[PDB]
Parts: sequence; structure tokens; C-alpha cells
Amino acid sequence: RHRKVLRDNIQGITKPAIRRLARRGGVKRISGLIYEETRGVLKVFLENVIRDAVTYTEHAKRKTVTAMDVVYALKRQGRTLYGFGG
Amino acid sequence: KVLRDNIQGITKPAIRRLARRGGVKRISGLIYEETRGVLKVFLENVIRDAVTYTEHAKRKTVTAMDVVYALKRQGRTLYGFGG
Amino acid sequence: KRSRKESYSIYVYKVLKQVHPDTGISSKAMGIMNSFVNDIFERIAGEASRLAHYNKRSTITSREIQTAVRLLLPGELAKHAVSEGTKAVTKYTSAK
Amino acid sequence: PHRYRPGTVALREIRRYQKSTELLIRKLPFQRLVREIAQDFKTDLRFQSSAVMALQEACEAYLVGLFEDTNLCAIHAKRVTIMPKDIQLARRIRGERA
Amino acid sequence: PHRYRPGTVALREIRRYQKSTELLIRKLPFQRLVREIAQDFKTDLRFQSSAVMALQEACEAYLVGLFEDTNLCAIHAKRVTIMPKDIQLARRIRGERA
Amino acid sequence: LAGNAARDNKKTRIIPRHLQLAIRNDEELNKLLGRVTIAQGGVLPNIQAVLLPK
DNA sequence: GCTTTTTTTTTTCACAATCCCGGTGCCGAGGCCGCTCAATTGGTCGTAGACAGCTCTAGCACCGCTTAAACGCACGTACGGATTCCGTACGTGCGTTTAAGCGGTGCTAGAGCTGTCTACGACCAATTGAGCGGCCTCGGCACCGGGATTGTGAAAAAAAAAAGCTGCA
DNA sequence: GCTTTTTTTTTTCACAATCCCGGTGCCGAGGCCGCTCAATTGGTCGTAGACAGCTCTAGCACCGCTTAAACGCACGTACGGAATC
Ligand SMILES: [Ca+2]
Ligand SMILES: [Ca+2]
Ligand SMILES: [Ca+2]
Ligand SMILES: [Ca+2]
Ligand SMILES: [Ca+2]
Repeated sequence: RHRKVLRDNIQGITKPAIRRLARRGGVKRISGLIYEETRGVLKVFLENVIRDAVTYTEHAKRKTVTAMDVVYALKRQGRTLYGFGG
Repeated sequence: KVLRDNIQGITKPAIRRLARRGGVKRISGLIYEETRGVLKVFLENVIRDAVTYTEHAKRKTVTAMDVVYALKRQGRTLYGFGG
Repeated sequence: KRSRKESYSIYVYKVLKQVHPDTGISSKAMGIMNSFVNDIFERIAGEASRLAHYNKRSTITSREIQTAVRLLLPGELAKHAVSEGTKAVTKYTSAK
Repeated sequence: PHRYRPGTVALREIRRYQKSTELLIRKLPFQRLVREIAQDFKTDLRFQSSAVMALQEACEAYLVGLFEDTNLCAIHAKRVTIMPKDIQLARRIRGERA
Repeated sequence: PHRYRPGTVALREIRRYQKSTELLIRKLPFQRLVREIAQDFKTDLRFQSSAVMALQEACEAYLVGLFEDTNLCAIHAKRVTIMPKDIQLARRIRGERA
Repeated sequence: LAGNAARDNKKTRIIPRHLQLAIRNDEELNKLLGRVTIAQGGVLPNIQAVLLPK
């Protein structure tokens, strides 16, 4: 339906951005091997959080993941999130 | 001595044995007190909740359930005492 | 006298004799199996309770249970768990 | 030609970003990555924009905090450079990972 | 005059205790601790026998588990000997103490 | 507490960051909201000792 | 090449731990007994939610210019880690001491169970105002530029610590 | 105990970065409005649980043996970590 299949967007999570997140965490010096390892971690976070949201969607029969889908999913992973409803 | 600090009843030998079952080889001397500290906070937290249960149920006898229910709240779910 | 406290034990025993008809079981072991069943029953019902609640529905149905189970058990175990809960309902419907 | 000593700018960045709260991942790259991953589980899905923002808030936070744990883990082994093994210990003690 | 080198009984003792399931803390001392600590929240409390054993399974379990994580931190600092700073780090990362 | 961190930041209305600073700097509130994430909140100024210059 | 040391390797002996035999006896899994209540049933009634149809939100695509950020490479410093080496905090194994453990008896607090009675909460319908969505405004706040202030780093020069170099005793 | 350098410390400017103000402008916090549907009133009925009374369970105290475990001390090896590169 008017083109939607996705590319390889994990490299979109650039070394600049991983470096900035490490900076917020008060990290001073970063090894070469962090950035790829970080993307693995990030991917596995997102895979788990979206699987569960996507479930809550498929149950309510929708084809549109709501913020509440993501909220309910995050509370499930013990990662309660404030300021998007619920 | 030998007087009313029951925490000390938790012997070095027994602390050694735990950390064994936990794959520990060589044990610093300072650790047996650190362990003792940590154990108390653990019991304080669990027992406070278990007795909070007890006082609500209007009883003077702490049940094994009261503990079970406490340990669930602390996220330390325990099987085989009434779960 | 002496209270009358229910438990899943007579069923834990029945399943055991399906999977291993000559092996037995201790009271501490049967206490862990009773702790195990009650634990997950509360897990699956609570996640169904909420599912239903999030979708403004009054009834927990077998569908809520099956969505709760995708959520609670890990991939390969959810798969058999659905497969068995589906099959049991089909068989139950089929009978009457 | 003036040149800042290695660490002096890292330390500035560290103060720059701790003071702030704006999201640190580029919003479209992240959005494309949400959508890509979601295909695995169901095709031709729409996301509310708030659902995608809620996901980048929950992600950045999860990593930013893992990087704290990870930094302690570097320092615990008398280092200053966080290494893969640092994350892995952080995650193994958290119990995110066998 | 037979003399086993440092750490060689340790390993025996590890293999030994990991094979077994029996409480490692002496039951009476433990119990005397449980009543000492219970007082600070309510006086003249009675305990079911099984309440104390529920408390002692739970304690050792926690301690054993914490020691695994402690060992891991100590090995992470290229060391063999666990020390308080190992416990404290594993607790910092468990989110047990700030 | 939010409003004090609001005032201390030299602003009239409370925003996420004020709430966060108020929650994380307060011992008990932070325990109560220990496994809770505040969106557009950020982190408390914290830099480990050994990471500083000599 | 030789001899002369450290280090590495191999070989031999000591000792726990396991597994194979022989056994016994205790205690609770197991299963039967005899009562009871919780599962089952067909009936009746009300509304949850399937469904289908309707509205219109908001999610998705596409474009083209602007410029902030990512990108990749040159350059060198401080970091990580290997190696060495020293002091002692730990582990091991003795003999001496301690109190847990066990089995038992005796007392009673208090857990829990039964029946009675009514204060309190569900439920209902009628009543109405608190709080919903809508919509309009003007002041806080985001962004900017310019000037003041703070902190870093190099370069020059000092203060000192440490190193390499002495004769003596 | 020196004479001769490296190591560490100090002081002097140059320069970048961050800080703080007022000015400017846009938009969403705040609030008023008018209408709604959910909270309130006042009523009824039924039962959940408080309560007194009695049962007997299992928790506590105590005691007197028999060890197994804790204890304290001698001794030294392998470890932690300082120092160098
Ligand atoms: Ca035999
Ligand atoms: Ca030393
Ligand atoms: Ca009573
Ligand atoms: Ca409004
Ligand atoms: Ca206003």
C-alpha cells in the first residue's frame, strides 16, 4: 500500500548519539567496542518493549500502536513511564 | 561478654559457608561484618512487612504466610511455605 | 475439625502419574508445586484482569488468558501453552 | 594553535548534557528503527507519534542509566574507559542477561 | 606432614556446598536474631516454627545470590578475593542501596 | 519541592525537570519512585570523583 | 661450546571423595475411610459486546531548501595493561571450648472456629452542580546578541626532589 | 656528602567557553463559558463482619545429655596492589 518496507536503521543510532548518552551517564572515556555492543543492547530493549506493546494492540484489534500500548508494555517490563497517559 | 547482639550469632564459619555455596574462594576479613550489616537490613525490611501483616490480621503470632506475603512485596517470592 | 485448607496437590499427583507413573514426591516438593501453580494462576489472571480493564471489557474470556500467556511465558513455552489451551477449549466446545 | 587536553571536553559534554533533558538520539533515525523492528511482530502497523516519543523517552533513559552502572563498573576495575565487559557485568548483575 | 596449599580446601568446600541444599546458618542463633529484630516493631510476638524457616530460606538464598554477584565484581577487578567494595557495587547495581 | 526547584531555576511554572530534581534530591520520594521514569526529566548533576582533573 | 642457574616439566606418592559390596529401622508418602460442601444443573433475566455503519482524526507520504551534525582523517597524549616485586592478610590445621541439637515433659496463650445480631454498604431513582470540552488572551519564556567573567593551557622560570658521582672509613 | 639533572611547582598572559542581562516575539497556560453526565440525596434491604463464648493447637519454657561445630592460635603461601615501563 504505497511503499513502506524498512532498511537497516540501526546505524542511524550514530556514534555521536551513543557518545552523548554515555555523557549524560557521566562517562568520560569510551572504548571502540562500546558503540556496536550498545546497539545490540538498544535493539534487544526495543524488540522486547515493542513485542509487548504490539501484543496489547493486536488484542484491542487495532492496527495502530497507541502511547498506552507502549506505556502498559513498559510497566510490564518494570520500566514505568510518566507523562504519556495512564 | 556473650551478650544480646544476636547478629554476632551469625558466625564467620556460617558466613564462609554461604559465600562457598556462592562460588567464592578467598574471603577478605572485613567482609563478615559487611555481610552482617547487609543481612540485618534484609531481615528488618522483610520482618517489618510481615508484622505489618500480623498487626492488620489482629494476631500476636507471626505466620509463615505473613512472611511469604512480605517476601512477595520485597520481590523475593518464596515457594513451599504456603505460596 | 482442623480448618479445611484446599490445594492443587491431588492434581499435581495426577499429572505426575501421566508423565512418570512409578515416581513419587515429598511434601516439601509438593509444597513447591502448590506454590508454583498458585503463583502463575495469579500472574495470568492479573494480566487478563488488566487486558480486559484496558479495553473497557467486563468479561475475562479465554482470549484474555491467551494474550496474557503470550505476555508472561517465554517464546517456546508460550507456543506450547497456547497450543494446549486452544486444544483444550476446542475439545471442551466439541463435547457440548 | 590552542588545543584542549584529552578529557577536558568530555568533562564539558558531561556537564552540558547532565544540565539538559532534550532527547539525544536523532528523532527520525530512531523512528525508522521503531518501525523496522515492529515489522518482525506485525506488518502495516501505524504508530501514534506520542507512542514513538514514549518509546524514545523510555529508551534513552534505559541506556543513560545503564551507562551510569557501566561507568562504576569501569572505575571498580581501576579504569576510566567503559568497555564491553563493563556493560555485560552491569547487565548480568541487573539480571537482564544470563 | 600433609599440607594443602591455600585455596585448595576452598574449592573442596565450594564443590561440597553447591552439591548440597541444607541451611548453612545455625538455626537457633538465626531464630534469636529474628526475635531481636522483631521486637523493634512489636513486643511479645510469637512465631510459627515455619515462619522462622521461611525467613531463613529467604535470607541465605539472598546472601548466596549476593555472593555470586560479589565474586563476579571481584573477578572484574582482576581479583580473586571478594571485599566489601564488591558487595557494595553489586548492591548499587541491584538498585538495593543508592 | 518541585516549585522550590522551579523558583531556584528562576522560572514561574513547573516543568518535568523541576519535578525530577525535586524527586531525585529528596531521599524518600526517590525511593517511592525508584522504578519510575519521568519523561523530559534528565539526570542530577553527578560526576564521579576520580573522573575529575588532578 | 661450557658450565651454571632459574624455570618448567614430568613422575611419584598421599588423601580426600565416590561407589561397590554387605546391612538395619524409622517415619512419612500413600492410600483407604467416612463425612461434607463446593461443583453441577436447568431455569430465568439482563445487558456486554459483536457487528455494521458513520464520522473525521490524525497518521503517512512527498517535496526542496537550509544548515547543523555526522563523517573521516591527521595528530599525539594519557590511558590500559604487562611486568616486577615486596609485606602480610589470608587459608590451613591443629587442640580446646562451646552451645546447638535432640528428645522429652508440662503449661497456656492465643489461633481459630461457631452462632447471633445489626450497622453499614449495595442498589435504586430523582436531582443538579462539579467538571468536561471549547475557545480566546497576553505574559512567561525561548532565542538572540553583546559584554562580563571564569577557567584552561602553554610558556618561562623557579623550588625541590631525585639521580648519578664521589672518596673515605 | 655533592654536583648535575629531571621532576614538580610556580607565575604570567592569551583565549575560549560559559555566564548573565535586556529585547523581542510567539504560543500555550490559564480561565471563562455553557452544557453534561456523574456525584449527591434519600430511600430500602440484606448480609458481612464484629462480637462473646468455647476448643484445643502449637508455641514456649525447661532440662540433661552427646557431640559437631566454633574457637583461638601457629605458621607461611599466594595474594593484593604499588611501582615501573
Ligand atoms: Ca543398599
Ligand atoms: Ca600489602
Ligand atoms: Ca480470641
Ligand atoms: Ca480547559
Ligand atoms: Ca496568562
